[PDB]
Amino acid sequence: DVPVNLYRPNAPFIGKVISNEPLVKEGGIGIVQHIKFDLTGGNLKYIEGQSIGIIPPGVDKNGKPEKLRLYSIASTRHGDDVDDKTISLCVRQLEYKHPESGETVYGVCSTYLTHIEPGSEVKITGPVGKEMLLPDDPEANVIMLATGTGIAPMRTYLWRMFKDAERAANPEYQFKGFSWLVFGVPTTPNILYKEELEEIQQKYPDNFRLTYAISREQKNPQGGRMYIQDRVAEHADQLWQLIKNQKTHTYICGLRGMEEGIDAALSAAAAKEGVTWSDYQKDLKKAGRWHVETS
Ligand SMILES: Cc1cc2nc3c(=O)[nH]c(=O)nc-3n(C[C@H](O)[C@H](O)[C@H](O)COP(=O)(O)OP(=O)(O)OC[C@H]3O[C@@H](n4cnc5c(N)ncnc54)[C@H](O)[C@@H]3O)c2cc1C
Repeated sequence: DVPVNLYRPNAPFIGKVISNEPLVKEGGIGIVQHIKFDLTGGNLKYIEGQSIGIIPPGVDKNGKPEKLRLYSIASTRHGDDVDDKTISLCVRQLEYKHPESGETVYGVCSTYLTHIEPGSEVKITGPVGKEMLLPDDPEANVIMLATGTGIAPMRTYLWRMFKDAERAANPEYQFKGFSWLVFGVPTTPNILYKEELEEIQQKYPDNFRLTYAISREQKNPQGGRMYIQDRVAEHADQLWQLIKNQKTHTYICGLRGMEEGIDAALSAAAAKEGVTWSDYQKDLKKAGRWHVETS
């Protein structure tokens, strides 16, 4: 019943950009844009936790057409306007100074996307992925560990769980469990979707907990900059206690090099009860309750 590959690279769906808005506020590091595309005219359907491909125009340095780049869907299946007519992405402009000598490098697809104008036609493929799907059980617990744009799939979950319009549109899913997002970014201006995330926590204090790891504004107990692995270590016992529930699911996105720190913290917590985390975790993965998507 899960939609998959309704459109492929050889015959992509040609969508139209509706809006391209900045998510990084003044004083933040980098550029991250929220881009919404019109899906009318096609049959692209999708669910929370999936991704779509974007095929940028142009050729690479070898003269070959550019290939698709995958992006985690940032909107629920109904789209940001809950009209089942759009899809949104959370795109960071990739930019890095080339080693040994000044000159900055700009990622092809991400720069194309972050600077795209409303009305422009875009080649879209997908949806893709069955690794980050949300359980249908409204009483499940959901732990979300994310950094930067890794917030994308989490937004799809949280919006479906807590937006008034979503709850009205999803009679079959009235979330009543507990969800906890631990979000790591460099600055407060970099907290993507800050206002809406905090709105949700204020409205659902018993169903949603929000924890930040802001590196340029906070220090861990050792004096270093605060990162997501530090927050997990800080709340290791609480997280492990939740993970023990047969209905708890954990989602990780964007922790390229944080996963090891995460496991170290949970391992120490589980060890107190004579449990080897690495083994317990392997079983969670097999059971489909430990979801990971890092790149
Ligand atoms: C499943 C999945 C989901 C994703 N979701 C998102 C998302 O939601 N938001 C998002 O912004 N991106 C996401 N990405 C990443 C995205 O697919 C692209 O890889 C990213 O946007 C950069 O592509 P680009 O075309 O702009 O850069 P490209 O032109 O393809 O260049 C990228 C290349 O530059 C090089 N490079 C990058 N950084 C450095 C560095 N610091 N030092 C030296 N070389 C470097 C590497 O060789 C890398 O392959 C996701 C990826 C996957 C696989």
